[PDB]
Amino acid sequence: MLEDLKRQVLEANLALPKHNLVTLTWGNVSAVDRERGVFVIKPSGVDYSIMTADDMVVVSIETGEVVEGAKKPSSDTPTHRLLYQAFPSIGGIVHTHSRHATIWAQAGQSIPATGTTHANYFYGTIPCTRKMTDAEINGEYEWETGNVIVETFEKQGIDAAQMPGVLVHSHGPFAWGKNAEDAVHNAIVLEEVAYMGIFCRQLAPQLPDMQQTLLNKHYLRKH
Amino acid sequence: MLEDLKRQVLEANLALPKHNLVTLTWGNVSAVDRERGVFVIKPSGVDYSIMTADDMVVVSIETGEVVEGAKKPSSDTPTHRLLYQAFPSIGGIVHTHSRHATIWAQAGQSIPATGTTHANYFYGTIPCTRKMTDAEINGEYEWETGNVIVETFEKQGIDAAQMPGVLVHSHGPFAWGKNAEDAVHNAIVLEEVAYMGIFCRQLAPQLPDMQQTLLNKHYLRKH
Amino acid sequence: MLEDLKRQVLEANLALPKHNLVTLTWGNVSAVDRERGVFVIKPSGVDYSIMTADDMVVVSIETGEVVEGAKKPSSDTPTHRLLYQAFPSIGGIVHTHSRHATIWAQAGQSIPATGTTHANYFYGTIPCTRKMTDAEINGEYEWETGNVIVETFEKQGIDAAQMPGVLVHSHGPFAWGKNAEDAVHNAIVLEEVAYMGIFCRQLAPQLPDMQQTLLNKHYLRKH
Amino acid sequence: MLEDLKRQVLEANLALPKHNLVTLTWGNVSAVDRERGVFVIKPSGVDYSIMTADDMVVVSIETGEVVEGAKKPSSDTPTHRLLYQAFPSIGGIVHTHSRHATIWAQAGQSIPATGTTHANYFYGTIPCTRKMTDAEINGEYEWETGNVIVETFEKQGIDAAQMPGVLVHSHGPFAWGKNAEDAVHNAIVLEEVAYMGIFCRQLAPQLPDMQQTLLNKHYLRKH
Ligand SMILES: [Zn+2]
Ligand SMILES: [Zn+2]
Ligand SMILES: [Zn+2]
Ligand SMILES: [Zn+2]
Repeated sequence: MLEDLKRQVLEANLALPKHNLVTLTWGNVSAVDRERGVFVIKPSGVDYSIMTADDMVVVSIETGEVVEGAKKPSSDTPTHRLLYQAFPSIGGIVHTHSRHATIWAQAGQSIPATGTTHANYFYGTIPCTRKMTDAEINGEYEWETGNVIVETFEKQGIDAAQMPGVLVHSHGPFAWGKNAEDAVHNAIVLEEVAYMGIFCRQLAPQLPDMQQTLLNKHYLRKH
Repeated sequence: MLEDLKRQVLEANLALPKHNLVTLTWGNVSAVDRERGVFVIKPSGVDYSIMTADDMVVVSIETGEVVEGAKKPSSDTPTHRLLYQAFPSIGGIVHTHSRHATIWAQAGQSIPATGTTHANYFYGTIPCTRKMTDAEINGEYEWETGNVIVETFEKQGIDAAQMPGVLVHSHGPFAWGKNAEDAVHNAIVLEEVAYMGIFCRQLAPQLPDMQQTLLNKHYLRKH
Repeated sequence: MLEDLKRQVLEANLALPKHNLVTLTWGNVSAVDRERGVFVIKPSGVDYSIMTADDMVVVSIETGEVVEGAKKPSSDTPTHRLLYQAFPSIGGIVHTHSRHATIWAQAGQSIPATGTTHANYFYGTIPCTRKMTDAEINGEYEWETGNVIVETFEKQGIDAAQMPGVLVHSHGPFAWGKNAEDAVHNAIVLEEVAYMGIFCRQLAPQLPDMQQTLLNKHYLRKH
Repeated sequence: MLEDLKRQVLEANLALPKHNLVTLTWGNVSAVDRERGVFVIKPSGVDYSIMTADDMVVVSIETGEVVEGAKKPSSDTPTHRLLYQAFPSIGGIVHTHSRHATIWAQAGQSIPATGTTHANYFYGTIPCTRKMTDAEINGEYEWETGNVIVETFEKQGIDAAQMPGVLVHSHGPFAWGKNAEDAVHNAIVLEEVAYMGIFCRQLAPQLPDMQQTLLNKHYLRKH
């Protein structure tokens, strides 16, 4: 029904393995069409090497019901859905277990801004969520994963339009952007700064976060 | 005699270098046919770039005798054989010296479950065996390697159907699955969580294992 | 106007992703034509996969004005320009956020010469600049970035003709050479010794810099 | 004059970049023909992408004089020559600055045998030479590099036929084998165990070397 959108999502999903952000069939990308009140996401149970635009599922932003698609949508759909409702300014969402961002997630630590690379895409510390409670995990898990992300941002007063990424404790990174592609680009940068953050800490364990002035210069410049 | 099986094993063996789990000619994959009472394994002394389905050797589960094949079977055949007898629920076995899982093996340490990535494929700590005794090593080595793996699981009360992987002290990883391919996939995940485990420990040296509830959620969900 | 130069710069810019020194559209290479009093640099807002020789911008060494080009020049142009004026003996300049050199930059640490690999291309410690002041950052930023590099070399008495590289605190590496290509080669070596420096320090935290005699032997030999 | 030999050396040299053991034009492989009293080595000043069998230089084992070749031989030729004279049982020599083996070399540390991977190709600790003296470095450098390697083996009573590799302090690895190809394979394994050695030490800083029985089992088995 939104072929050009299914195209953008399809291509973004195929970009995941190309940029070495995923292995096997992990990861998923989706894009939203606000006026349509629906979002398109990667299908569940489909290899990237077989995946076609027609496999992309159409889901209702409001009810989470599949508006079009023969395939089952990604099991992470509720999280995507929740985030679209919570963050009005986002147009695309990426979820992967990219190695280095996931290392930070598993460590339960937030990625501090120590470089201009990071400053160009994330306005400050990339937050790692608190652990989910036993209740949240055994309840509507994916949806709750979304709630934990949103709570993290509200409690810490972080603007989602200025921080297109987050780490889910013991799980992995979630990133987003203006559209499917933009979302994928933010995901690849999140992985890059995660990688560099590990080793810059090793070289300088008592390294202070970058100068606020430098952070501002680079983030405010773009956007 | 089981061309379709020799095909599955051949392709799984060719997948090893493609997924960067092996170098030169290290590694080997095999698949079993219970009703036939035989398993098919990679040949010894054959480059992956030359390897053909006909090179796959057929071996007796009960006697370890080669039922069909011009080439000599992998020197690890006894280990595979032992594991098939010991673990009834397995249909394929992978052995490699994939770098990161091997780093843990050489360190003689078990890979703790610190993420959902790990939880999705291994139900808990991926065990590293104790060192083999001088007698075991100088006896029927490969077979003894199998016995050490099995003892590890029995002593620690770990169900092989829920933990498709193990690290052999000072040696390397062994993984298995429902079939040759499934076995290969578990092998690649074992390498991924081994990689991430190294660095998540570095970021958080006193990091506790993941929440049991989270572990259960992810493992019990699949399967 | 200098097609053969735009060719050299174009090809050098396309070499950046090929040598895994860049991601997305980061990085930029330029080459100068002293007699012409102009330098050619990568355009801003152009994917490497689309980039053509015609996209290369021509800029005035003296005024920084674009002498020819439909596209906007890289935002790092002022830095390049400043460096050409400051260092007469350089013919090409490379700027990237290559992961490992950037890790050192973010750590705010200089890369010590601990090997012959390093000695072959950099005559001594590869310097990391001091942090830029709030004023410098909020002023003519790129130009000031150049001034900080130059001050680093003058204060520390380092000859730019013998040290074709520098790390900008919290930012990334800048490298240069006799021409666009030579500049790119120095950039790739800077990344290699940055990578090895991290881990050689890990293996030997109290490792002294390499023998001066060895350093001299290798650097003075070439050149 | 020995086209089939120039072929083996050519192909081995082209294998260096393919196995990611080299960058730019670093590294060199050579093979010897004892009965002929000559060895063939990679030429100096030739990109791997242009390199042809005819570019391979023929050198006298006894005098180090070029018996055939339009191109200048690798600057490491004296080292190769010395090693051929010193170690009668070797038929090929590889020299690279492969990242991880070089990290150990720069750290001035020997790679301890902590795994079967290592045991399969190197019978024990892979030695790192002592630092060269100012005199050795400023004398016939490459030849002296060879003498330091040989002294290392004699002083420590290590059989070159059982240890096809060595690390030259602050420099890089040298490996050898029965022929050009065998030499290249040993070089790639040296890099693999160097990589794993770094991180296995990190996981277990007080890790003892592998069981002698295990070391013997694996090395004595092959060969
Ligand atoms: Zn996930
Ligand atoms: Zn093995
Ligand atoms: Zn930059
Ligand atoms: Zn060298």
